[PDB]
Amino acid sequence: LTQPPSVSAAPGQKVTISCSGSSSNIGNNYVSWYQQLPGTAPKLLIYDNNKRPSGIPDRFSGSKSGTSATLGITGLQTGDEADYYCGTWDSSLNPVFGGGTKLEIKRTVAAPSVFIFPPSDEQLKSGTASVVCLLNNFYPREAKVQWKVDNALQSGNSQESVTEQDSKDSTYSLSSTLTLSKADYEKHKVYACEVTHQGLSSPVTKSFNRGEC
Amino acid sequence: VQLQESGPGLVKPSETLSLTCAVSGYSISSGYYWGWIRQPPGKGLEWIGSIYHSGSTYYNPSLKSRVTISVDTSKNQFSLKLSSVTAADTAVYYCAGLTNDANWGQGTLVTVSSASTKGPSVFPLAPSSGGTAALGCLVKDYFPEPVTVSWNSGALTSGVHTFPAVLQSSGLYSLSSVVTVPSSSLGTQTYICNVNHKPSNTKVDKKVEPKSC
Repeated sequence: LTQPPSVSAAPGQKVTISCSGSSSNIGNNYVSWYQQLPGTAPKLLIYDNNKRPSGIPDRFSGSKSGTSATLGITGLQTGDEADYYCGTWDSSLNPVFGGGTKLEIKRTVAAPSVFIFPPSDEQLKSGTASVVCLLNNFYPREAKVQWKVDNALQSGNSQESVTEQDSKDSTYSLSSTLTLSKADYEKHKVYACEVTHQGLSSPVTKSFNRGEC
Repeated sequence: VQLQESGPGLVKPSETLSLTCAVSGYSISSGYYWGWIRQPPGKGLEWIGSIYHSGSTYYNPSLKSRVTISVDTSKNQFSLKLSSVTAADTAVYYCAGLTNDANWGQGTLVTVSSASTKGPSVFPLAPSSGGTAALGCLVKDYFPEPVTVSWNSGALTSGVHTFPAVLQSSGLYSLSSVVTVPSSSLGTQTYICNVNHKPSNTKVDKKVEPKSC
């Protein structure tokens, strides 16, 4: 069972997600479809190729043709962002699943709001300094964070992670953490995060001087 | 009807993974089939095995020599044992069962690793510096995943972003959780992050207060 890694469209539009199998799985057997919102279990949308369980709205539909099956989603809304899986039974009548398709809602561009956080005194006392730069509610996902410490570009000592699209406004957020030892943190004054994003006419920098807070 | 997995979050290589699925709101004896499916982080769904009302079991042939599924009618639960585990068995494990539409549990992450459990330290991301302020908690140096973070005991959900954890070069995870709130609230509204690292039985309620700058 193969499905594409991702699909995307604007709110109010339709997408289809196709599941390509073989004569001995989809070709002989019923197909089910599942929605997996981030952090939750798969939820059944369609069973027996085209049947909707109670409480699934008719924005979702399924069909099967030969060795392939297709889920349609009309009226796309914020909160449809999820991983969508097809499931069927194999030649042994055992469950098998497709690899998942991630649905992205194509909303309008939104520049991030940027915040910088010095390490807490509590953490410093323990010997480490985490400096955090937050990029809040932006779209699309592409964004670049550059750390500078007294104008020295930091390369390799930061890690970042990004949320899934938000269930209320379809944006992303990103958190970047710069790690220094306590002794190194106390060697420098100016800690700066510079953010590049299509929504910003030029890069935005948030910075603090060590010891002013 | 509620299904809930339970079991250790960490198993050592070569040892046996044991999970249980507590069924509530429904008599375990009445269920048509019960089964287990797993999902490696970032990957798709893999069926493990099923058991029918009769006691007859069917297992994934690639796992069959290591899998045991059984039901205890008296505890109203069913179980999964997977022997000789390796890092390949790190996954979220889901129990499911049919009572047309299977009930799924919420899943439980099992990490197979020779590293040991370590509880987090919780540090504030204190607000400071457009009428909006950002604040949060840094949940640092824990193993294995996951941690859960709520705000104000669940009363504060709007504007919260809890980021994917990052695996640090130390072998330990770090996670940040942030929220944006009205700047005018910072003097009067208490903000507490509720952190719960179940693998280490570590629960922390941390007040996040504005720093003095």
